[PDB]
Amino acid sequence: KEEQFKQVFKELEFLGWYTTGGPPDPSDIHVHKQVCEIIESPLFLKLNPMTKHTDLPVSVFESVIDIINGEATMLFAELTYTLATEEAERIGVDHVARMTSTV
Amino acid sequence: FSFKKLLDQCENQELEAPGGIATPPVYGQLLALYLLHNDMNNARYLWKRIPPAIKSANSELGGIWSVGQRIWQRDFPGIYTTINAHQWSETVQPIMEALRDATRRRAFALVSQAYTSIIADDFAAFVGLPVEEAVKGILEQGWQADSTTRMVLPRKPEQQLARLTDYVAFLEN
Amino acid sequence: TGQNQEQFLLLAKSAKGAALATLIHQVLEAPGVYVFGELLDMPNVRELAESDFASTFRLLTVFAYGTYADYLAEARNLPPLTEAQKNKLRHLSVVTLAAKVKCIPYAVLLEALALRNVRQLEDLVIEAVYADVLRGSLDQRNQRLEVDYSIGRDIQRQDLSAIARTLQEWCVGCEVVLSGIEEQVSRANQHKEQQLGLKQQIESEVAN
Amino acid sequence: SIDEIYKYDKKQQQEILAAKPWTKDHHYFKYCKISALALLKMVMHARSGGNLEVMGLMLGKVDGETMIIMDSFALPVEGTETRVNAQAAAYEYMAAYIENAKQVGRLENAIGWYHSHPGYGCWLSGIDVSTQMLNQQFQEPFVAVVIDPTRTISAGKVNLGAFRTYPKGYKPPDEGPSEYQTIPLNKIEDFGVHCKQYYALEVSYFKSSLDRKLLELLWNKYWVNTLSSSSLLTNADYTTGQVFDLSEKLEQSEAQLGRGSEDKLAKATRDSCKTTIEAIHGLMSQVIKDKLFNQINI
Ligand SMILES: [Zn+2]
Repeated sequence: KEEQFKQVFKELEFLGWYTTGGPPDPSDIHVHKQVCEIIESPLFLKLNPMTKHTDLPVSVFESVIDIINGEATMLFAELTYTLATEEAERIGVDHVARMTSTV
Repeated sequence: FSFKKLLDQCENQELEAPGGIATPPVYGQLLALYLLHNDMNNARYLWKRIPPAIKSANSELGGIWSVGQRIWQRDFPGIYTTINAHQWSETVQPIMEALRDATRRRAFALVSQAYTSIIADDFAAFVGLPVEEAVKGILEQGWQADSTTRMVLPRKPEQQLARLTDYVAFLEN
Repeated sequence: TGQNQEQFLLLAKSAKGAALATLIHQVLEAPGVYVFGELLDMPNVRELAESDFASTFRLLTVFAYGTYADYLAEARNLPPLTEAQKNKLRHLSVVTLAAKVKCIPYAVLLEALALRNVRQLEDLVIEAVYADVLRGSLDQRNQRLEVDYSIGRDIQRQDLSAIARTLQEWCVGCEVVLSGIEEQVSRANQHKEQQLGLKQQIESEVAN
Repeated sequence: SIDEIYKYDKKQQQEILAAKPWTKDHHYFKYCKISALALLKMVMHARSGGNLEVMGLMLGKVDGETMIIMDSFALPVEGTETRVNAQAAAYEYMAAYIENAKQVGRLENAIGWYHSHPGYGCWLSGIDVSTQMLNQQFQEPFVAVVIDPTRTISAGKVNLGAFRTYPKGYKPPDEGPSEYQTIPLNKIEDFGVHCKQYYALEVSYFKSSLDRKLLELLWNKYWVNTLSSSSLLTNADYTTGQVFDLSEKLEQSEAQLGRGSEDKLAKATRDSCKTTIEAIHGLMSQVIKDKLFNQINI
């Protein structure tokens, strides 16, 4: 897939991975380690499609490697994030969200 | 402020009351008010409109125009000298002081723009006040005064959306 | 501040007169702690007011509400401070200046912080930006500090209303802009339809 | 059911592809439904090309007189707009992409091609018409989508068109309103030559139930981006380019009045109107920002 996306998005790079669900779990850590075999410090994005709450159910994490009782283990630390400021994307998103004189 | 209203009232009295020829004190007020607004084209054509009868009977009117000659020639010291020469209380005297003040503001605003460095005596003659008074006033204001050479160095000094909507409404139709 | 709030509140509820009086000298000489609103509102520190350690409470009042010039005016009464605490209070004074205006000239900063040369001031502003107290950029040529973001220090229970006084002033502002659009949009239709109508009259005279 | 359209019925698609109802009517396909995902991806790709034309393939399906676009992907090709069937150079890539997409559950096949016309409107050029005619001869059912990313930004409205060609020799019927667009002088000749060789489909958009939810929740923070747009300087060079064109158009309309195509001045007047109206709208957003954040005081 990388050989294929590099042909049309030459300036872009693999930054991390995503999955769906609630707060991070052991399975996410296992997979994150596999992604760490591909790139050094990957991001982890989690989307909750069954959210009960009023805020956007998207969270982003970095991995930290810590020592707890002599065991060197991987953990996630949550990062705050902002939404992109691309004008064409804003208009597209707005048009999608609205879905219906010049002034 | 209130002088403009009296000008319009005199401009109405200029044509409503006569019989051909208007009242002399109104002519005096109209002339001095035409000097106040610096409209010398109105004042010169007003003085030439006056018949020689009122020009001989009322010499005070000629004393008002003697200021206008100096305003036309732009001789400031002469303007300040001709203002303080005649007296005509209640009618012309209360607006001649307003002319003097207006000429002082006009001369100060002219020197502040037209000159970088000017001789203190020339500036004093331009504003009418004596040399000491003038230099005191400009030093208090903030102009750079230099003694010995006697030079004064002056210092030079919806609402929007509705219009736009009208412009787009024009172009779009 | 955030961690230091809980960390020192835990000690604040378990401390007495002298220990609290020295704890005030410990919280003011600690990096990151620029807000003392929860600590000044404690009953344990309220006991120190009008007591044996009154100047320390006054020092905490200057650090939470006043500026460095206010400290210099009452330096004979207030306890002595080290260079780190003097710096911190200077940072907070710059924050008060930044709360007043966005572009601060060097002269006002040099006079308010009691500094002699420009680099001292520039290094203090660097120390501010590095401690996440201020955000912005320095302009050497025009001799001015351009402030992008400044934190909140003063709590002000009595003057709290002023915050609302500006918030409402913004709200009303929005309420004007909103209504403006509502009207302008309406006008933009009011013209269009009218013109269409007029065109339909012109087009009806073609038959004659 | 909002998500019903996302269900893929392979046998039903095979049945439609075996039936070929489009052979019975050259105006058979009338509607084009585009997913929010495909729209966003195509507009994002189009903008990423800047002032250069890019192209890609669209994945989707057919449903009665409606062509449905579910997804899209960029093609690494040169000569979009200059080469007939430029997409052909990516044949191998298209085969692999789709193969790999099928491995991750993308079941929809090729339904069309998209490409961009940065700053010169949505329509099909001579090259585009040859390309789409080839595609309709050998790859039917196929549709051509054109996007203007530059005009999207300047107009604040998505500038997209979906088109299908007529077979060689076949004449369109009586009715053709043709929604007007300003075409620059370097493109207007070719536009006029080929404008009756194709027709425009009625475009509409759709999103899922989850997209609906997520976009409302995104808006709860994405509103900040609408009050910080700065559209007047993001693509300034476009309006200055259009004015240049407008000037040369006005030169031609002056030459028309000189001694002695159907009223060039009226066209130029509508062009100058459109450009100016976009500019004033930009200023409207700037003044709104000034009214909200600057005129407050202590
Ligand atoms: Zn094209």
